[PDB]
Amino acid sequence: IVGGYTCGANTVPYQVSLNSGYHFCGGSLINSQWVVSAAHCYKSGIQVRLGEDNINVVEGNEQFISASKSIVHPSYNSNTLNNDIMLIKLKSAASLNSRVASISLPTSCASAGTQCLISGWGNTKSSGTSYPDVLKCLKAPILSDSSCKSAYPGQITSNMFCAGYLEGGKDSCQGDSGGPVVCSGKLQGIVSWGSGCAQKNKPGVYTKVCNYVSWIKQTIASN
Ligand SMILES: NC(=O)c1cccnc1
Ligand SMILES: [Ca+2]
Repeated sequence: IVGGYTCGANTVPYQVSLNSGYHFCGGSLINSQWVVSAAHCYKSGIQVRLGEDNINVVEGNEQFISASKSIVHPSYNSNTLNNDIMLIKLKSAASLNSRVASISLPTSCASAGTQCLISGWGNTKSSGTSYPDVLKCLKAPILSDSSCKSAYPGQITSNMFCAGYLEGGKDSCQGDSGGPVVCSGKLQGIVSWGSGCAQKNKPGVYTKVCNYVSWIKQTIASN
């Protein structure tokens, strides 16, 4: 996250870190045994880390649980990033409390104008690299589809939305991928892609979660 703020320990209780010996992507806990993240984050051998603030220090509220199954969306296209969403089932159910909690799926799509919270342990610089050890947060509005499409001609599908600032300076970035975009207490987006980070006229692009609720529910019910 570029241009954000330190969230505070366990203030974003649904945020997870995907670990393969190191943090590589974010995710969101949607129930005691399932996590949603971006398909481009797919890897074998994932350990899901819940209850994290500092990812390099054991602070006392962590739960580390191995994934038992990963399901990439059936129509994921790695070249266009269309349908950038995947589900991860945990080997065992997480213990749910004030600091480890699920986030609700939306029943309606959010509108441009709506303010959302984006979070992650990704790069904090637009030029150069600095990875934080503690969770960073950013409040950003959903942008109109027209401004989104104008910023990225020929690249925005019906399964994506833009959020952020056209002036720049504030955005998600590498390492935040797979993480949550939460608006009005619902999961509306997944950190997906963006041309550099926090660049003028190049806002972040997020997977539209409201288009996938039926898929998510059906998949969970049978796996
Ligand atoms: N610019 C961005 O928001 C972004 C997000 C994820 C990966 N790369 C860039
Ligand atoms: Ca920790």
